[PDB]
Parts: sequence; structure tokens; C-alpha cells
Amino acid sequence: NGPNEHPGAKYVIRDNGDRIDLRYHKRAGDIVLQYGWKVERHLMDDDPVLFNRQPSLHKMSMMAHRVKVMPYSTFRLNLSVTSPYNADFDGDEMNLHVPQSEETRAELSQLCA
Amino acid sequence: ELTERGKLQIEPESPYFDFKYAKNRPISALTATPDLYLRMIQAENDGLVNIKVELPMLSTVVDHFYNILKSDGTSEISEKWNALRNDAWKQSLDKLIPLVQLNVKESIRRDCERVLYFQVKNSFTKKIDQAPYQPPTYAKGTIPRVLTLSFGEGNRGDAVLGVFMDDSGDVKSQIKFDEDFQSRDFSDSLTRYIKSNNINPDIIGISGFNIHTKKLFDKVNELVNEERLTIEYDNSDKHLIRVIYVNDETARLYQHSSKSSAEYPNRPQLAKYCIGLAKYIQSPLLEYLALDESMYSLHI
Amino acid sequence: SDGKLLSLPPVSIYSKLNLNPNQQIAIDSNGVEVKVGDTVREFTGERRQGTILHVYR
Amino acid sequence: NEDYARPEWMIITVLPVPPPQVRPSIAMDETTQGQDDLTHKLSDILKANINVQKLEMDGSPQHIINEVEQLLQFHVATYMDNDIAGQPQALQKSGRPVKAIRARLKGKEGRLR
Amino acid sequence: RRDFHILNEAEIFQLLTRETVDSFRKGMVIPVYVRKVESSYMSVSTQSLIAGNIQRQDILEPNDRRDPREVYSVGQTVRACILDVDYYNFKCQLSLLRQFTENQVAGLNVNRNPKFWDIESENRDRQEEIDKQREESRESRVIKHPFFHNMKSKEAEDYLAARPVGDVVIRPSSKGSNHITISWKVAPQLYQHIDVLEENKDDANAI
Amino acid sequence: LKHGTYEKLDEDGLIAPGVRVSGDDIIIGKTTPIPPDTEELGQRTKYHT
DNA sequence: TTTCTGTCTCGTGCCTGGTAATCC
RNA sequence: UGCCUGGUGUCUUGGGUGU
DNA sequence: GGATTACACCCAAGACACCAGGCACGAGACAGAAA
Ligand SMILES: [Mg+2]
Repeated sequence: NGPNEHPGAKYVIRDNGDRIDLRYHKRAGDIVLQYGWKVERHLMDDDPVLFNRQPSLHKMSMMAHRVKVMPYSTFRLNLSVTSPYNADFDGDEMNLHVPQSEETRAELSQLCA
Repeated sequence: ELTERGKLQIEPESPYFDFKYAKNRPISALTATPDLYLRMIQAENDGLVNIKVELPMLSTVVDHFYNILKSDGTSEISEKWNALRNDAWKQSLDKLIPLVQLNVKESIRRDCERVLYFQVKNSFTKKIDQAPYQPPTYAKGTIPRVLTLSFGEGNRGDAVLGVFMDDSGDVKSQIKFDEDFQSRDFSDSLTRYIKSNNINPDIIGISGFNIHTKKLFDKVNELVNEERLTIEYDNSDKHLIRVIYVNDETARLYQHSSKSSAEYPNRPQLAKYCIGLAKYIQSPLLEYLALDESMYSLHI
Repeated sequence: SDGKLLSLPPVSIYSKLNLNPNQQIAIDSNGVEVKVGDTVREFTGERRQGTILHVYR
Repeated sequence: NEDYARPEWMIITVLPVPPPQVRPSIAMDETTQGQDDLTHKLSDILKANINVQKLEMDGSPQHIINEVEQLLQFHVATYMDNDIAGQPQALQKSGRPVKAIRARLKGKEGRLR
Repeated sequence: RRDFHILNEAEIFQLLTRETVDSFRKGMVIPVYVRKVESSYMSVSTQSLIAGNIQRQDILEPNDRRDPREVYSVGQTVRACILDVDYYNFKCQLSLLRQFTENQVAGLNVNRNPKFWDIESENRDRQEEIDKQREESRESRVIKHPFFHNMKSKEAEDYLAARPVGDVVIRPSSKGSNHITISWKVAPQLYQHIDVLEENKDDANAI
Repeated sequence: LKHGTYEKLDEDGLIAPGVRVSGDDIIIGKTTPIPPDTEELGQRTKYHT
């Protein structure tokens, strides 16, 4: 699908650590994936992500949500979680952090959910 | 014989594969093919193979020497004496065989080494035996004025360099052709350089690193055939200026030698290469001498 | 390429063999193209493996 | 501590010169690059050292020796701490104070925080 | 001294391509690089910049009726066998037929006369290495099931011996990972092993 | 050179009004001289200045 | 006035150093 | 067969946004 | 006397070794001078 079509991927990482960029590859269809390689796929549904608002006064200001991809350019929250974040929709902004490992994903889904 | 290292390392592409299973090779024929024996010895020194020398009639010699040594008695005492003599003789043969094998091996090694030494001597002599190019209407041994044109590789962005040297062996003028070699401008500029400046080179040398130089050679030959660039003869079928390829081992080594850099501190590497080609045409012997130690690395 | 070791001065060496990827091409026994840096294993012999450093002929 | 902190090591007799990674240069425009503050301070220290060495071997008026050695002491001190209360700070040609190594480590924008 | 030596076609070829005439001739296999694909021919380039071409009769197998472009594309290097060499013009013709690219194995002309060559030793080593190639590795199978037990035939029978008639045990089969042996107690000191063939297996250890 | 596209520039290095532009496109083309290297060895005028 | 030229002025170039609380 | 590019100042200051 | 005084984010705008003076290489013009 490539790096412009959702769902897609951005890079393919070999065992030795070399990165294959899928934007500048003319033979993307001529790539066979071996076990143990890594594919830097796009963010998809039900991916745990850490979500945060400043100032972080207490530990409920950082909680892990499940991703749902939607149109338009704003983060969207169920309104019950606007209390722990001390957030309202008059212009506030919030930070999203993506875990990059299986261990970190498990920690987010089992501790900060 | 083959060791386990020999059993595994002698591949169908390796040079040692020629004798992986040789047997009963005559010694007398080895001297005519020294490289085979040298390569066998080299493989042996690598711990791969084992060279064995054996005689088909060894039993004949053993029996003859026993018959000379053995007694003619028939009594059981004489039988015991003959048995003791034969056993001691067999032990003596066992001790003696390796020394004789080593002596024969060393003799054949020396013979093959001397043969290959003479062969290399003849090859080098043939390599370095060539008088300078003789221009027409001149006696042999006359040093000709030469012009060298080269561009090296021919990739997009490869200008053609020209270096002219007179019979004196001193550089007279170097020129750059910055247009495409297939354009009319290149041919016109080369013709102007050849004719107007009174350069009048006796022979033109062309060389390069790849097949792209062939197209330049063809283009130059066509230009010479078209413009009738005959050699100037000092005072009448005027002869054309010859265009040939030039061997360039000495030129390649000269373009990297610091001797050229000291001689020409403000010149490009391709200019040094062209100068080396021109000097080789003028005098191959002196160029081969200029290699000093790197001459030993030439493919002789 | 023969498998031997030599010692030579830097001057004696001709030049580096600059080869483009269009020139430095390797094909395995099965015919699949193998490029620079890939890991292959010897089919027979010691059956060793390693990363390709340079390809020539 | 005899092994690690010997009292006479508190007096500097040889100065370690940090690698350029610690004091990287910046290209102000497309042509002229700018030397770092630490590089200029080290140049000043080295000039003072050269001056002391030259003065010592040639001729020794004690007043001149005191002046030049006090200048060297000032440069070395301000190279590591430019907020010494009770004396003027070292200034750049632009008039701004020199960013000593101590200033690199303190504050919200320092190394630690 | 002899007059200046003029290079000939072989010498010019060796000088330019840095490839000897012996190492580049008829009956040799080289990994050429495809540079242009056409219906009636394919233009390819060798390692030494020698441009080559193959007529349509040889890019594809004589039995196949596909198109040259569909099977081979630009940038897809393939093995080729040299048919003809134009040394003067640095042009060569190649063949992709497997009768050349594959059957040509003992390309050396080493004299294999039995008087001076030990053919028997080389043959024996050849079956030795071929048997080494035939040699492979195998491992055990692990299955998660309440009535599955990793036991031998006699082991399963002894395990069922302490159990009453009708109890069932499951063990791996000797016919392969796609087969399963089920042992059940027919009678006191009487057991039946039944082989079960597995189809549509997700994995060797899977059911 | 920048990774954008220079194809929207005119002869004088300036884009013309009415042209649709996207991110990272080059709207002003400017070059600064650099002392040439030894590329004059065998480059056919195709050396970076 | 014709012709060879001198020799010092001068353009182009460059080195390198002078120059606001509070609190303990 | 003519063949394709990732590399981005620093230091101050000022005005703003959300608590 | 010393040390420290919430968190995060955005944008724009103005400054960043200059210089001058003494030492060298090359050149050239307008005037000397023989004929
Ligand atoms: Mg708000």
C-alpha cells in the first residue's frame, strides 16, 4: 500500500539495522519480508497511545487510550475524561506519545489505561 | 594424496583442482610444465595435499638387492639367518625411502624453478624489447613528436584532455576540450589545434579505462580520414598521421607516482597519464626503467 | 580472488575498482539476485555464512 | 581521599581542552561560521599562557609579571565561572557576558534540567 | 630493438575490458544485467560494459508461449550463456536456455584419463557430498490436548495398562507430523494403535 | 540543492504570480559562488562553482 | 621625428595586529 | 538510452495560547 | 553573601570581528637618448 495509502507503511528495517525507505523505492512490490524484520507501519485502530495535557499536576493527567482514526484535524475525547485532564474544548491542546515496543505497549495497556 | 583440508577446499574453480586426483605422473615430463609442480608444492605447503613419489619396480630392486645379500644355505639355521637379513633389509629400506624421496623432490623443485625463471626472463625480455615508433620517411631510432588524447572513463561529465610532446621529450602545450566529443564543435576545435598551432604531431595515441574510449578512437580516425591531416615533412604523397591504441601500465603507475607530482606540481592526474603515454611512445625502455620497484608488480 | 595474501607498496597498486550497482551484481545458485551486504550461506564445503563485502565476476 | 581527591589537585597546572563536540561552531550565514564562546575563551587563555612564557624568559619586571599572571588567572577563572561576585564579568565583543561552563549546567535551560 | 608493437584485436579487447579471451568465450555463463526489454529481443549489459543482445528464440523457453516483457523486466539481471563474441566491436550474443545455463557444470578441460586421473576417488567423494546434502534434521512435535501424551508405542501401551478398558491416549505418529497415532485399550494387555491423517494443517505442531 | 522542485521558477529565478504552489516548493532561486575544486581535471564544464 | 627602453610610480594583493524580592 | 537531490544557524528580545 | 522564584506551546524581528596600515608582486608610461 505504501506510505501514502491507509493502512500503509513507511519503512522496512532489516535484521542488520538498515532502513528501506518506501517513498524512494521504485520496486516496493519487489520486496519480500523475512521473519525478524521490522515494518514501521502506520498507526492503526486499537493501538495504545499515551495521552497528556500540561500542566501535569497528578498522575491522571497521563493516561493511555486506544486509537481510532477519524477525519478532520482535532483529537477527540469522550467528555467524561475531560475532568481528570482539566480540559475543555475552547482551544486546549494535548500531547500524544506512541510506544515503540511490545514491552512498552504492554506496560501502557496494563498500567496507565 | 588429499587431506581433509584438501578434501574440502579443492573446489572446481580453485587452481588446485587441476591435480586433485592426479596419479602416476611421469617425473621426466614435469620439467616441461614447471607451473604444475610448483602449484602442487604450493598446495602441499597449505596443508591440503600430500605429494608422493613411488616406483612401479620397487619390489624388483628390493628382490635384486636381497638376492645379492641373501645366503644360499637351505638349512633351518640358514633359513633363520636369511630371515634376519631380509627383515633388517626391509627396515633399512623403510628408513632410506623418505630421504631419497625428499632428495628427488628437491631436485625436481630446483629444475622446475630454473625453467620457470628462464621462462619469466624471456617473457620480460619480449615485453621490454620494442624500439620507438618510426615515423615514415625517417630512419629507425628517430624520436617522433607525439600527441596524446584521453578522457579516462566517458561518463556524462568526462572532458577530453590533450597533451602534446615534441621529440625533445619536453611538454609543449596542454589543451582541454570541454564540449561533447560527438559534437561538431569538438571536431572543429581539434582540427584547429592540430593545424593552426603548427603542432604537427607525428603519431596520435588514444587510451582509456573502458570501452568508451573505442568510440573516441573511431571518431578521431574518422576525423583524420576526413580532414586529410597529413604529417608536415621538412624540406609528393604526404602520409596521414597515425592513430593507435597505447599500452598504459607505465602510464597508470606514473599518474600515481610522486615523481610526476614533483615534476608537474600544477597539472591534473589525466595530464600526467597522457604525459606517461607520450613518454612510453617516445621511449618504452626509459618508462619501464622509471617504474623502479613497481616494475616487479607488472603482469609479466 | 585466488585466496592468497600479498604485500605491496601503495604506489604499485593500479587503482581502486569503482563499480556502480549496475556493475557489482551477484547471482546465487538458484538464480535469485543478491546485492551488497546481504547474508548468504555456502551450499557445500564448510557451509559458512557471512555478509557480502564486494562482488567481482 | 589519597586515591581520588588529593588536595594539591585543586590547583590547576595543566588544563584539559575539550573536543569540538563540546564547543561546536555555528554557520551564521552561508559563508561565515561563528566560533563558540568556549573556543574564544580557550584562545584567550592560550594567548595569556604564551605571553607569560615569553615574558618570563626575556626580562622580569615583577610588576609586569604580576599583571600578566593575574590576567591569566582571570581568564582561566572566567572560563569556568563567569558569575564571580565582587568583580566585573568577562564580556564578548558584542557586549554580552561570556557563557561560562558553569552557566551551561544551571537553570531550567541548563544541562540537568 | 624490434619496431613498435601495435596492439591487435585480442590485445585491444583485453586492454579495454580487462577480461581475457580465455575467460570470455563460447560456453561460459555470466550474470548479465538487463537494460532494455523488447518483444523480439532483449538488450542486456555484462559486468564489463559489453553490450549484448538475445533474439526472441532464447529469452523464453521454446515450450512457453508467454511474452518477454511479462517474464523479464528492466533491472532484473539473469544468468546468460555466451554464444558469439564480436571482439573487434565488443558485441556478444547470449542464450537463456537452461541447456546452457544449467547443464554446463564441468566446464574445465582437465584430462580425466584413468591412467593419470583417479576417477573412482572423485566419484566416491561425489556420492559422499551428495549424501551429506541429503542429510537433514528433525525435531519432536508438541501438542496441547488433555488426552495427548508424548509416549512411544510400548510406552503408550504400558501407560494404558494401569488404566481400565476404553481409556484413550494420543501420541505422535511415525508416518510424519501430518499423522497422529491414537492408542486405546481394547482388552487387558491388548491395545490398538490407529493412524489419523491430518489435512489443512496450520503448523507442524498445530492440529 | 533543496529537495523541492525548481520547475516553477522563471528565467530570472523568481516565480510568477498566478502559479499554484505547495509545501517545500522553491519560490526564489538564489545561488552563492564557491571557489572551484580540482574538478577541472576532466569535467566538461560540468563542475560545481 | 623613429625606435629601444628605463625605472620608478602604481594597481592589485595581502599580512596581521589594533581595538527584586525573600530566605537561610 | 539519456538518466534523479535530502541538508539546515545561533543568541537575545517582544507579542501571544492554554491552564 | 548567596540562591531561586509553574508548565507547555506559537510567531516575528534584529544582531552576529571590523579594519587599517604596513609589506610584496607585478606592471606600465612617459620621458631618456641614440640615430
Ligand atoms: Mg480552555
